[PDB]
Amino acid sequence: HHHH
Amino acid sequence: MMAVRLTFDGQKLTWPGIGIFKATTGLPDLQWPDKQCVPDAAIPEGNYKLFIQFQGEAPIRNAADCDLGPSWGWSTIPRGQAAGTCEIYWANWGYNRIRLESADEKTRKACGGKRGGFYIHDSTKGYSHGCIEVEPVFFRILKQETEKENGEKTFTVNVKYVSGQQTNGGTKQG
Repeated sequence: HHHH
Repeated sequence: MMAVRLTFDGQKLTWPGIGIFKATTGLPDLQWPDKQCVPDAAIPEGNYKLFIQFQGEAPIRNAADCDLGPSWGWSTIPRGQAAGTCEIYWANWGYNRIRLESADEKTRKACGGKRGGFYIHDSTKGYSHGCIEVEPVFFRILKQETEKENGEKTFTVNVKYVSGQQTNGGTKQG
């Protein structure tokens, strides 16, 4: 799960 | 040593018996309880465990793309070495982060289980990429309260939105  | 059950209502993160901290969840247009199944929106309601054990610097997964690896603890963001685009991206992390994990099946199955990777972090942007941005003083209270205790240290947070209000607690830098 990425955040950018 | 007593367990701590933090609460988060979209604008305030409460440490019962200690204090209330400004907090925010979601990207600017997604700070709403009816968007909690959209990626990077307000975090889904339910019960989460915090990993507060301090583990030092967060791992760097890809330095070129500014990618941080996951870690199950309280870690720091390597702002001092950021250059170019990473000065932008890592300012959205801040300086400290604490991993969260869904702590029951109802929370974990939310939104078809498509969302994840949640943290509490101390950027000062007024938004958060699918995590909880908190007032930085929270981490200093956390340090002071835990470093003098010898026994077990168990922290959770319950997320529950009780109105349609925007999930923005005023964390943007004044």
